Amino acid sequence: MKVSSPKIQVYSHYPGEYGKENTLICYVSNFHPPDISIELLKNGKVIADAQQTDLAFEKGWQFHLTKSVSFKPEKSDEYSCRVKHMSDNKTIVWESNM
Amino acid sequence: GTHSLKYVYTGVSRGIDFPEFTAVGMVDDGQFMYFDSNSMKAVPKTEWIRQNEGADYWDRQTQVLIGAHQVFKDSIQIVMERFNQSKGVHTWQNMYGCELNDDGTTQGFYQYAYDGEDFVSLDKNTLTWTAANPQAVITKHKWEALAVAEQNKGYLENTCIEWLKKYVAYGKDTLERKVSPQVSLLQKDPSSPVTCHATGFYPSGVTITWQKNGQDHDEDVDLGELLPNEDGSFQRMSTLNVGPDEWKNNRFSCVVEHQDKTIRKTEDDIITNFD
Amino acid sequence: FANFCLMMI
Repeated sequence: MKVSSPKIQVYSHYPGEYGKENTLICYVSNFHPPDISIELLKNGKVIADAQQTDLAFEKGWQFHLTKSVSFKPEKSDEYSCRVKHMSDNKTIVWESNM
Repeated sequence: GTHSLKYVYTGVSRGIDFPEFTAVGMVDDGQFMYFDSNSMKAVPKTEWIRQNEGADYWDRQTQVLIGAHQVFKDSIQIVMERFNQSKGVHTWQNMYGCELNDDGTTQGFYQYAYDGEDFVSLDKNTLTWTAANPQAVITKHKWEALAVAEQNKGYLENTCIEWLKKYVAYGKDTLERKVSPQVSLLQKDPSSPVTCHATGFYPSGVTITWQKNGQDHDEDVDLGELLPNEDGSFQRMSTLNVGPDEWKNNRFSCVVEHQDKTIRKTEDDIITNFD
Repeated sequence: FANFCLMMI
């Protein structure tokens, strides 16, 4: 048995223009074993009503999940995805590219 | 077009957060079915399956997967003992499926893994099971005595394809959809790199390129990975890192190609926050 | 439709 730690990618459906309705997406992939915690955060607080895909895996057997929620990014707000796999605890801040 | 039907089963021993057994079914890698051992019920995940199958279909699928759960419980117990692992969380996986190409030719696969590593794989040409390790060899011999390869080949080449054809007809408009990318040019700062962002497209294949003065430019380019959106569409981006001076002195553009059609963005299109 | 027939390893 070997652990495969998740690749974690945080992005928006559309370009992250301020004041525009959008979708915040955290794609968590390439991980084993399957038990995992994924949470989307606004200013460090868990965002309610986030949607998570059902557990699946690709060729090579590693698992992937997508967590997403509606959001409207503004100047003073920080968004992030916190992933807990095994005993690891990672937080990736959303970069707007804009 | 080519289409595929695939099932992915996940079995876990000793976990809390996840169920003992989870099954997902996909057409063209889009989920249409879910089952787990907590609900003990197979359920629809797309409008096209909902509109075209009902209680009888789902009762039958539920029954098959209750059986799969039972077999997965028994199987994982056996393999753990063979690796001398009586403690801790372990996983047992199965993926199988079929593809139908345009010529009406078909392909199929049937594979199992223990703790995310190959255990046995079907060779449906020789009707044998490839064992990845000594622990799998006992299974290889048992399955070859029980004609498991033959059954699995029968399923893949007949039953699987018959149902795939039905699903493709049910979901034709969705499965054959061609949605063009929405394309933007992004920049955080006038001196910063420029990102060509393409989103909302299906199928997933997209080509993003950069041009300088009407010629392909491959220097200082960083092509991002294909990424899934939340709604079954896809996105991808490429980033050009030349200086604001190189941008000033030349005519750079991004070209996004999808389904034999191209969209071009230039400096006049660049958007930014704060501005 | 899932394969009806499964055998334990």
